[PDB]
Amino acid sequence: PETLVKVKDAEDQLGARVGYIELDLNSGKILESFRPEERFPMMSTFKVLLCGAVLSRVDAGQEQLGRRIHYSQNDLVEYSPVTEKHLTDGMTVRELCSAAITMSDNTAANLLLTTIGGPKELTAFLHNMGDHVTRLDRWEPELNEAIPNDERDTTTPAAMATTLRKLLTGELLTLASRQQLIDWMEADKVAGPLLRSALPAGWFIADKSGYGERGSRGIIAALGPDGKPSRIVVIYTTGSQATMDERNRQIAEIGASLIKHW
Repeated sequence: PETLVKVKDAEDQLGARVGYIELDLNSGKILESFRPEERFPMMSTFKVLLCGAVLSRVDAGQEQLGRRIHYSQNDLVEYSPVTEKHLTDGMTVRELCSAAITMSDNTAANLLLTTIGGPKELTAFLHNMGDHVTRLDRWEPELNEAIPNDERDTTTPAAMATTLRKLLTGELLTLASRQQLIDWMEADKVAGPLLRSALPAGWFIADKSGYGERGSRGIIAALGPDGKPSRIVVIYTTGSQATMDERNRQIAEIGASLIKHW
């Protein structure tokens, strides 16, 4: 009971809704949940689904990881720390997904959206793999606006958790694509203070964080002891006036509890 208590206490302390899912990676069944069917802004956690859509195209031969994309300074949107450095040389599709997942690069996410035909086509990919709930409507950085009761650019905790499970371990992607997707997530460099801050030595974690307007904060992860992932955690929150530091700490404390009670 301790973890759902920490979640509810986080809601009270943040003054905001928190959505939570702890899922069994093997059976795909929910172990614990809070607000599983409520919608929350995905923010940068969508970048993992985006790269899954790109990998599905790589498997089908409609895309190639080594393909080079050139772009100009005028394509650069806010928060583009990798893409801003490859203006003369461009970046491969592989480099763009790396930048999008491991550094949350926004221009890399937009260039990859263009390769698949935009937000509506990501939404179509998700629908076709069985997720009729998640939707992407906008590009970076507008997709982080988080207007209350706006369903654009949202998931539910349950839909995101089950979809991540299908991408990492399901029948959709090739073994090589599944491994590349979780490898990018293991190399995340922008989720330091979240679940990773709770992770004991020897544990595996592959994740993707996000933040947006109006207090929006979240994380998707595959994690587990003995160097192997065994469960999927999804945590989202929106609407709080709390600082980034407090939101981070609340997520870390939910992590500490679920790890303590594994």
